[PDB]
Amino acid sequence: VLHLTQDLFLPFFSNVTWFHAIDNPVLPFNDGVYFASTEKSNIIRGWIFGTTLDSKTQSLLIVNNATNVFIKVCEFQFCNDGVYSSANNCTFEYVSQPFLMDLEGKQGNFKNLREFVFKNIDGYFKIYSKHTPIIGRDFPQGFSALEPLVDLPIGINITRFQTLLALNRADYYVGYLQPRTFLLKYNENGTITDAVDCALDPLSETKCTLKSFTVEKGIYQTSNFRVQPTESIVRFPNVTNLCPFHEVFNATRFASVYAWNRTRISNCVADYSVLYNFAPFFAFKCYGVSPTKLNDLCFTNVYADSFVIKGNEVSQIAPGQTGNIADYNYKLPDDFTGCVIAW
Amino acid sequence: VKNKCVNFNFNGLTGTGVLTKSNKKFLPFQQFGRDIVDTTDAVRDPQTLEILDITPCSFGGVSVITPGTNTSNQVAVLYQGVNCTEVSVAIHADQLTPTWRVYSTGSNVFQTRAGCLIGAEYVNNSYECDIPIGAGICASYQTQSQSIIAYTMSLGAENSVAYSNNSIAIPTNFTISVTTEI
Amino acid sequence: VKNKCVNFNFNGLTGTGVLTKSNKKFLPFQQFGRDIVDTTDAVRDPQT
Amino acid sequence: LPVSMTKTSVDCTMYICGDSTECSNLLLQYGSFCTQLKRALTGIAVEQDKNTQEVFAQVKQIYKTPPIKYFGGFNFSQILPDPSKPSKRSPIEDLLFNKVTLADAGFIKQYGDCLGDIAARDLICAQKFNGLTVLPPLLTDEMIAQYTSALLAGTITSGWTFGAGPALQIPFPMQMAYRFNGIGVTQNVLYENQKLIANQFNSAIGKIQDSLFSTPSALGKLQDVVNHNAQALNTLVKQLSSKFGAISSVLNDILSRLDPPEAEVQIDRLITGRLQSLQTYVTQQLIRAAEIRASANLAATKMSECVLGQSKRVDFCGKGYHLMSFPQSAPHGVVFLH
Amino acid sequence: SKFGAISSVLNDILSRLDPPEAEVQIDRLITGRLQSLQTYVTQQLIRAAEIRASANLAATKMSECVLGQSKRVDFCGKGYHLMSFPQSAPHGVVFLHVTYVPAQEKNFTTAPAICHDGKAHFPREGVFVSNGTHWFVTQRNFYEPQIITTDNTFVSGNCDVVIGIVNNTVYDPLQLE
Amino acid sequence: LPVSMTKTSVDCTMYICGDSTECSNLLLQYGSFCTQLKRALTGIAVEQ
Ligand SMILES: *[C@@H]1O[C@H](CO)[C@@H](O[C@@H]2O[C@H](CO)[C@@H](O)[C@H](O)[C@@H]2O)[C@H](O)[C@H]1NC(C)=O
Ligand SMILES: *[C@@H]1O[C@H](CO)[C@@H](O[C@@H]2O[C@H](CO)[C@@H](O)[C@H](O)[C@@H]2O)[C@H](O)[C@H]1NC(C)=O
Ligand SMILES: *[C@@H]1O[C@H](CO)[C@@H](O[C@@H]2O[C@H](CO)[C@@H](O)[C@H](O)[C@@H]2O)[C@H](O)[C@H]1NC(C)=O
Ligand SMILES: *[C@@H]1O[C@H](CO)[C@@H](O[C@@H]2O[C@H](CO)[C@@H](O)[C@H](O)[C@@H]2O)[C@H](O)[C@H]1NC(C)=O
Ligand SMILES: *[C@@H]1O[C@H](CO)[C@@H](O[C@@H]2O[C@H](CO)[C@@H](O)[C@H](O)[C@@H]2O)[C@H](O)[C@H]1NC(C)=O
Ligand SMILES: *[C@@H]1O[C@H](CO)[C@@H](O)[C@H](O)[C@H]1NC(C)=O
Ligand SMILES: *[C@@H]1O[C@H](CO)[C@@H](O)[C@H](O)[C@H]1NC(C)=O
Ligand SMILES: *[C@@H]1O[C@H](CO)[C@@H](O)[C@H](O)[C@H]1NC(C)=O
Ligand SMILES: *[C@@H]1O[C@H](CO)[C@@H](O)[C@H](O)[C@H]1NC(C)=O
Ligand SMILES: *[C@@H]1O[C@H](CO)[C@@H](O)[C@H](O)[C@H]1NC(C)=O
Ligand SMILES: *[C@@H]1O[C@H](CO)[C@@H](O)[C@H](O)[C@H]1NC(C)=O
Ligand SMILES: *[C@@H]1O[C@H](CO)[C@@H](O)[C@H](O)[C@H]1NC(C)=O
Ligand SMILES: *[C@@H]1O[C@H](CO)[C@@H](O)[C@H](O)[C@H]1NC(C)=O
Ligand SMILES: *[C@@H]1O[C@H](CO)[C@@H](O)[C@H](O)[C@H]1NC(C)=O
Ligand SMILES: *[C@@H]1O[C@H](CO)[C@@H](O)[C@H](O)[C@H]1NC(C)=O
Repeated sequence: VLHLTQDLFLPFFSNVTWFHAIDNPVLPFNDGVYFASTEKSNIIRGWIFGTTLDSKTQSLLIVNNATNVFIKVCEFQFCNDGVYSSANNCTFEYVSQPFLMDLEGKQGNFKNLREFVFKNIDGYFKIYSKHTPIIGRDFPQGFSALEPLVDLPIGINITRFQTLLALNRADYYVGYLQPRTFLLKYNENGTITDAVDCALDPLSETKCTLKSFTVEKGIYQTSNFRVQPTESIVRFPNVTNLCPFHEVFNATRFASVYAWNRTRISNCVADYSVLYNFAPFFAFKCYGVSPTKLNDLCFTNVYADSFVIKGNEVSQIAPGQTGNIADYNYKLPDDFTGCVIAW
Repeated sequence: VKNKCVNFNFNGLTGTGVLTKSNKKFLPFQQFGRDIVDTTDAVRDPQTLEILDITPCSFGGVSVITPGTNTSNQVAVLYQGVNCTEVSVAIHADQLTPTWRVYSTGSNVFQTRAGCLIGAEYVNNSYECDIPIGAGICASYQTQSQSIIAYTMSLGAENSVAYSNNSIAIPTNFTISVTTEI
Repeated sequence: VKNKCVNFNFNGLTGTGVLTKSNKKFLPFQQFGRDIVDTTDAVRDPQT
Repeated sequence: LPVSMTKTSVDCTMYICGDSTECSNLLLQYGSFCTQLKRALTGIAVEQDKNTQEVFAQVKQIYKTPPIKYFGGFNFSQILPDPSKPSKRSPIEDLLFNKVTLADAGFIKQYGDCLGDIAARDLICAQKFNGLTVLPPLLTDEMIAQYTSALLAGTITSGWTFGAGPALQIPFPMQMAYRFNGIGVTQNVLYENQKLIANQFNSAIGKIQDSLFSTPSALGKLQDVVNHNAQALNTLVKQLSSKFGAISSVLNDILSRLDPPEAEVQIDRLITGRLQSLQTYVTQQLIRAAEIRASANLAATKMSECVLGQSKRVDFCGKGYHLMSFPQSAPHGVVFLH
Repeated sequence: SKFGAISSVLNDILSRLDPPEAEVQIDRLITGRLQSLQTYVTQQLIRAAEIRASANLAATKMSECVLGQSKRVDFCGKGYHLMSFPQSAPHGVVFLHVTYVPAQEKNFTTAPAICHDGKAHFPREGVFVSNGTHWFVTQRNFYEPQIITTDNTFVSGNCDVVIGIVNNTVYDPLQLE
Repeated sequence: LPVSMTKTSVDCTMYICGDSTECSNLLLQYGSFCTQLKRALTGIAVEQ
């Protein structure tokens, strides 16, 4: 079968950064990262994940050892090097068979290469791997598949990525995956003997469109090409028609609460910046809309009731309240769609 | 920003494409402009009171001409129905939706009546068609050492009859040919 | 029961078909399986 | 007889979802209900290519007419290509080209002047707005005239021999005598009334041009094919102005006005309507292509019989005892002169 | 294809939703599947009609090029048609047209008629061909020169209307005997 | 050999929405979908 699937996949002939080790920069994590490492026996233990890497957001630590692994989604404080400290909120400790499989044919020339891929779509951390003593120069050229090992629902926030080392007395092949459509050739035994990207080459686009490896001589209509608009303009009518907000907030004789002036605001453009610059507010609570989300909304009619009142009465004025003002002077309906402003 | 594909949101109408100066006679009350199929064509500027047309940002279709993969891996790209100086600046500014970028050596530019061919070169000879491109152009795989060439149709071998007032050609011999019809 | 068309409800997956021994190569992480055109074909026994 | 029509290569993805990521995602649920349409349309285009090639590419070697034109008094300048015309076309084919006005030529590269349309954009720019494009034909309308000229040269200097084997020259007088012999009249009769018959032929060739000029529409079949294609295309474009039972007709309006999970119903309605319209258009294109292919096969048989020899079958090559025919190229068609 | 519903397998849908809310999704599935089937049947009908046209053409080609000889040019193969043998094929037929194609040709000379004694002579079949010195008659698609006798020609005329007439003597086997 | 078939002149509104103003109005929301059908039926009659 020649199944075609669209899923986050490291691009073919993509660009991979290669590091050395003799201090461990924090590489950004976005849309997964492909990882590879070749070694004689071992120089690497684990990785740490998350944002800000401190005791404030949940983090990850997947250090391996000689017999098992120490996967944990915890809020480690710091190590700067006994890999975590200041336990406050750890959870979900995962222990299984060790990831690192090392085999040697009575010699160190069979340096094992290990390819690891990690992703965090809708949580559900996925770890793929395949261990084999490949030719050992560097990243090979022959195709190799990746078998998922663990699939565990972390359900947290990951932004930055870091790797751990070993003790002692040429690795770090890092590439970033991208959302692409792929087609994979399946062996009759089920293993993937080949795969072709569908965003790399015109020949790849043709082979992908017919989901076949052998393309016969001829023309093939594959897709459509589009010149993406470089910029985006928004233009609206020159109308300004500033609302009388200025005269409702620049008044000098704001009526009392017992006789609350009610101003009917009609036929104007309600810009709220003239409201923001006119009063250093102390209570700008809203109920039916958002103070920020108001400059992009249309309304049929607007009422501005203005009255000067005491301090605690400001907190008194709200839908579903009580008091000498909320009962006898001014009662806000429980179904109020608007805002109050107190300065 | 005129003479450039740009998302526009004129007074509530949203679309994509190129806007520039126009010579319409928008009556003062008129605000929108369309056509037979009523597709929004011209928009009056609400803050300038000038007339601008709206144009398909870029409408073509990519076709790939290739020989058998078992023969070669070289491919050539067809950009149907577009003056490919437009894509040439589009490739340069990298706003093209296609991500695969095939090389432009200057010799691989082809202003065909049926679009633009890229990744192939003119050969002013005339060979029988192998892959139909369109507009009387055919591509084929040939030795220089191997590449993809584009050339015009050769309708056949050039022959001239010898008609005269008293000239007859009479066959002195014959042949039997067995063809096939399926 | 093998070699007998019967209503199965394997792991909540409902259907009606004949179960039999197969020589496929399911990975330990593989659970359902399928065929060319997207129909559940070879479901490995969760117990045996 | 029509031979082919314009080749349309619509792209469903954008025709239904104008540059909308969410709309494309919603369409992705409808399975391979696009690859089928694109395959059908490309099959129609390839079919049109094979129809025109089957109609015209009947002779391998492109013969040229001798520099001197005296075929026993027969006057052929009206059907022979005129070197003065830069397109190398006969005067009759000139009228055939002038009397047919194509709404969409296709070989225009009209991108670049839709912005510069000044006036209201034309059907072509409108179609280029909403996911419609036309693929220009493989055989350029110029080389078709060259094939026609080669066929005409073969049938007036070599008789009907060049369609059987090597082109063997024969003067028009005894070719005339032989076409007479194939009907039931002795060659001597021609050799006695050659001047009269040549004058008859010249008068008829003079009158056919005036008959084609003065008629309102005698090329009504080719005009009908062009008008049918244009009308179907215009209706197909106009179909995007129907709300189909939703709030509005504009995808970018519905998307920007309503939330995703409520606008989902309306966009589904738009998908179901627009895609059904595209399906109907594709089916009508299929029927028209089948009919045009049948007409093209009839035209190819007509060419190989009447032009490339004498046809004994009555009324097939014009009314009366058939003698010959001359082919003439036309926009999306052919014109025979029995 | 899910066709805009919860899942693309009804067996799963019914084992996951009760009737009075599942009927909507199953109706969506029905409409999508039946629309696809309508597309398939329409395309099959078109293909069958085209195949029927091809089959009628092939039947005529059989009954013409096999059960007789065709005078139609370029119908039973390129060139003059001689015979045709049919061969069975998977879902089709294959012909073996045997066609007569001429070969090496030579300019000699031609004249519309020969005027022996005030009378124009015309060939009963064939043209009048000249080596260059001696006029001859022959067939049309093969060069078989023959002596101009009274049998090969029919006489009708007055030797003053035929343009390009050429002077030569005709023969007859009756004056000799 | 058949030469012609019975000519048909089906009508959109009368077939679909028998004398129902609301039904005809909601049919108008479907655009000129059915004018194509009327034209095609006129065409088939003409070719007969
Ligand atoms: C799929 O797996 C089968 C089981 O091992 C393989 O069959 C074997 O093949 C080897 C030779 O490679 C034989 O020696 C052995 O007896 C058995 O038949 C089969 O080859 C394999 N197919 C692949 C990998 O394509
Ligand atoms: C007509 O053409 C035939 C082939 O097309 C000739 O037959 C050939 O004869 C030569 C020897 O003369 C053979 O070597 C060859 O294999 C072939 O059979 C035939 O002679 C020719 N006839 C005339 C009269 O020219
Ligand atoms: C063959 O028929 C042609 C008709 O197109 C003749 O051309 C004519 O040329 C005269 C001027 O000499 C024009 O006045 C006329 O309108 C027409 O174009 C052509 O002479 C004629 N040739 C012979 C040999 O009969
Ligand atoms: C005219 O046709 C003649 C056929 O009868 C050719 O004459 C031949 O000439 C030879 C000797 O030259 C005779 O022996 C033989 O019987 C035959 O008559 C003659 O070559 C031909 N002339 C030309 C110019 O082709
Ligand atoms: C064929 O031979 C005829 C005599 O048998 C020729 O007729 C002659 O014509 C000339 C004028 O050309 C007269 O002056 C003479 O009295 C005789 O009638 C005839 O011309 C000739 N034709 C050719 C083509 O050679
Ligand atoms: C990888 O990096 C090198 C150097 O920074 C750059 O030249 C190359 O283009 C990159 N790879 C790709 C595929 O762009
Ligand atoms: C959990 O972590 C927060 C910091 O993210 C810390 O303030 C809190 O005290 C921790 N939980 C405990 C120890 O109760
Ligand atoms: C490795 O981790 C496992 C986790 O269960 C632990 O039991 C073991 O003691 C650790 N160390 C070694 C050397 O096995
Ligand atoms: C009143 O308007 C003036 C003029 O803009 C401004 O300086 C002043 O701050 C305003 N005062 C109030 C209370 O709005
Ligand atoms: C409300 O404001 C207007 C502003 O002109 C003023 O005339 C009116 O007297 C005010 N009413 C009260 C109750 O203060
Ligand atoms: C739009 O308003 C600005 C602000 O005063 C003004 O300068 C400009 O002339 C106006 N233009 C139009 C077309 O009204
Ligand atoms: C398209 O062709 C060339 C190349 O771009 C240029 O003249 C112009 O852009 C266009 N010309 C016409 C006549 O459309
Ligand atoms: C050779 O090709 C060039 C274009 O590359 C063309 O301009 C020139 O006319 C051609 N020469 C001949 C003799 O055809
Ligand atoms: C044929 O004869 C006519 C007059 O008899 C002459 O004008 C013409 O040039 C001749 N052509 C040839 C090819 O001999
Ligand atoms: C007849 O003569 C012409 C004169 O050049 C020549 O070109 C042609 O090949 C000849 N036909 C033959 C030999 O069959």
